[PDB]
Amino acid sequence: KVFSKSVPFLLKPAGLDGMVGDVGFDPLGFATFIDIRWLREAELKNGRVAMLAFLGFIVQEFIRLPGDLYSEPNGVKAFFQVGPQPLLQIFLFCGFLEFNMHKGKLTQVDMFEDGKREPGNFGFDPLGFGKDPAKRERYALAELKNGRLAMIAIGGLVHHALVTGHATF
Amino acid sequence: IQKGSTVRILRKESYWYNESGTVVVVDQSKVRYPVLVRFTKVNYAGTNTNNFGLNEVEEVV
Amino acid sequence: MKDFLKYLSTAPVLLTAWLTFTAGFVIEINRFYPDALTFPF
Amino acid sequence: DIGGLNPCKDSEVFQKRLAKTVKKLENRLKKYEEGTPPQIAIQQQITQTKQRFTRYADSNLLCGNDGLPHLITDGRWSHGSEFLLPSILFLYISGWIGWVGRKYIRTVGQTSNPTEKEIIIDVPLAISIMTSGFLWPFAAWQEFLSGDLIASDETITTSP
Amino acid sequence: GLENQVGFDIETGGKPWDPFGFAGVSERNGLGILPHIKWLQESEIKHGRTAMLAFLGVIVPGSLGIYVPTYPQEPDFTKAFSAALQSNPLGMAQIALAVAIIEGHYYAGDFWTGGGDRQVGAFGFDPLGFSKGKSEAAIKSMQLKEIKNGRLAMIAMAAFASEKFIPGSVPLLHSAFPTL
Amino acid sequence: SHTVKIYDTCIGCTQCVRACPTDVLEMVPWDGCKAGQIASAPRTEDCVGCKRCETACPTDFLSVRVYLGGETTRSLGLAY
Ligand code: CLA
Ligand code: CLA
Ligand SMILES: CC(/C=C/C=C(C)/C=C/[C@@]12O[C@]1(C)C[C@@H](O)CC2(C)C)=C\C=C\C=C(C)\C=C\C=C(C)\C=C\[C@@]12O[C@]1(C)C[C@@H](O)CC2(C)C
Ligand code: SF4
Repeated sequence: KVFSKSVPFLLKPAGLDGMVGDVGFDPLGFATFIDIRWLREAELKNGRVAMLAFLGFIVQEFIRLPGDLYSEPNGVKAFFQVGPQPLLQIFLFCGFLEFNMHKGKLTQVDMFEDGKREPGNFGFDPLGFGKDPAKRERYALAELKNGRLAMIAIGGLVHHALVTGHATF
Repeated sequence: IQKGSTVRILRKESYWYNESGTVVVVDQSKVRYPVLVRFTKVNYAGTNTNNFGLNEVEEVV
Repeated sequence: MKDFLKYLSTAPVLLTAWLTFTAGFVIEINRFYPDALTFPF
Repeated sequence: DIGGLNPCKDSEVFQKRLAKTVKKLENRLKKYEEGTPPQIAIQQQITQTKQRFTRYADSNLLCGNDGLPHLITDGRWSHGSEFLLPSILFLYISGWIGWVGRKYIRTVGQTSNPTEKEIIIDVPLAISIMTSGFLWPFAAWQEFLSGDLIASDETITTSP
Repeated sequence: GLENQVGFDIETGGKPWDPFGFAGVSERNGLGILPHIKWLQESEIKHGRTAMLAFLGVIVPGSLGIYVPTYPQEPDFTKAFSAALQSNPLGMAQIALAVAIIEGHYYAGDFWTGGGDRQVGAFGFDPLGFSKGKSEAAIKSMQLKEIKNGRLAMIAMAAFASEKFIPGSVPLLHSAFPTL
Repeated sequence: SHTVKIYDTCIGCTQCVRACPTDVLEMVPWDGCKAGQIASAPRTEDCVGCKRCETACPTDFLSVRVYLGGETTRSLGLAY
């Protein structure tokens, strides 16, 4: 028996072999009954959204926009003060982005049905970082780790605002 | 038609009328209903096979 | 735990779990926002 | 206004109903002692009754001669939160349910043992299909266009 | 089918713009319950011509102030119909009769299931020889120009109706037609 | 007495004859099926109409058909 590298008292999970964040961490075996490509796509998207949202917290409490609506240093209270109209526009824009970036196939059964789709690979690289394949793997691992850390931190900041109410500081 | 062929039942008084079945064996003797067809759906009596005539089955392309 | 998980995948257990979860979130919506006769918006 | 009804904010019988309910609850409250859980429960009942009546008053709700909110479901968007918006919400949810059920039926209908997978659900595949129902309006008007939504003549018919 | 019909240009790539596939629903289930592509194209031509005429009829009377002598001077299309219906009933009756005769002669009812002797918006009607002798590509280009102008007029009339109903729906409208 | 008819869809499996409680059906020689036998109904005066005969019929829509008709003390199953 091999046993996992992360959880040393557990057997090595299956389906994670050719990935860019494999430390053998899957005690519940989510990769066995869920497609690993979909799981990586979801992890990357959740991580990127969490990173953007954490940066949004830190900037919002600091900078903010001119106007009476955009005057709440607290993100949770800003979600309510801003009203539904600005939020629904963000929702519709995110939907438009989702549709055009995945080119129609948006669901768990439709995406990766034909393969030829690296999980999380939207081809988005205008600044050109990533031409060298040597640093590409390191950049992918850094993105994954930062995304996970940002998921934890996004939960932390949101719940700090809920239990205190003032801000993050 | 032959063994393993897919046919459509043309007999109107059939639980598998307009449906497709699999031919089990076509008898070469002088019997009236030589074609034996097996279906996936059991009829109201529980059977899933029946003998059909040559003009009561239409082979699917 | 290979056949126990298959037993939990049977129709009665799955229906009971799904209906219990469904009644649960319905009852909790009606606890946190009671007496909702019209759409909140 | 519509149909001879009047807003509940200006309906005297509505306020009479609220006052009578509150008075009954307070009379019930009188027969218990101090800050005991029964009094707390009755006070919560009174508070919830007042909140519900206030919300119904400030809700563009039309009340009849009995002081009860009447629903205007002719289709006008003015009273759109009474029927039309809940109608859209239910249509979305029920279409989701029907779509995921149909997709599961058609998916396990092409396996070796279709009947086995109906009493013993393939929970992985079931979860895969169920979370994909959020696009049911789009999926339905992408399968109807391709002719994959409707059968034509393989459907069975009785003798006559 | 849409590949060999007039109506698509560079604005929507090179392909016929049809997000909802409405041109291909006629061949779908049912003998006929949804219109054929011929009916849809005739509806194109009719709606576009009507929209162009209506744009002229809301711009010229309402803004430029030009009025038929014995007709109400109402620079408002939401009341001009009734005002002329009372003021000059005979004129409106004759207009309705002429419209009915024109449409009955050019009936498009066999277009619903596809077929008929006429073409899409044929109508004859070439008095001043604009298509007297032309190349086939030239006639197709003129038809495409007509269809696109009809679509633009449809959009303009819809914008008029929207701004009248929901104020501020078309921002530049009142700055581009300063008078009502 | 009831009427019992036999149709050439008979496969001669004898299940009708051995299910008749009143000895109405019997197997007779035939050349229309593999078994070379077909059911016959020569004693329909004893037919009671219980339709056990066509409950044991394996052919698609039956090869023995019982049409209930005029009643008799034999067909009504009257021991009195
Ligand atoms: C998950 C992302 C996310 C979400 C949902 C929000 C949501 C919100 N922000 Mg916000 N913000 C974000 C990220 C986000 N922010 C980031 C990363 C920054 C740093 C630039 C800011 C800086 C910021 C300021 C300064 C203010 C807000 C404010 C607000 C609120 C009102 C909407 C508004 O005016 O936004 C305006 C948001 C921006 C101008 C930021 C630009 C949008 C970012 C960059 C996301 C862009 C993603 C991109 C389009 C797609 C990626 C590429 C694609 C190929 C994947 C609303 C609650 C306002 C508020 O209520 O104050 C409390 C306000 O004053 N935000
Ligand atoms: C039952 C209704 C009905 C029927 C079957 C017909 C039949 C006919 N009409 Mg006609 N017409 C009708 C009503 C009707 N008309 C009405 C109300 C008018 C307006 C006054 C006209 C004006 C008219 C003209 C001007 C001409 C015809 C012509 C014709 C003939 C062939 C061309 C054609 O159909 O295009 C015309 C098509 C229409 C006018 C469409 C009418 C659509 C109707 C109104 C819909 C009714 C259906 C509805 C479900 C009925 C309800 C039943 C019950 C509930 C009451 C044909 C014999 C032509 C002719 O005579 O050929 C030599 C011609 O030139 N029609
Ligand atoms: C709990 C949590 C993470 C828990 C992580 C744990 C235990 C990790 C444990 C480990 O790492 C260690 C310790 C060691 C590792 O080696 C092993 C593991 C085991 C892996 C994240 C919560 C994360 C929670 C998140 C992200 C919640 C985000 C909430 C948002 C955005 C809410 C928005 C709103 O609330 C407002 C603002 C207004 C409302 O009215 C409307 C809405 C919209 C609802
Ligand atoms: S009824 Fe059927 S079973 Fe009973 S006797 Fe007549 S035939 Fe035999």
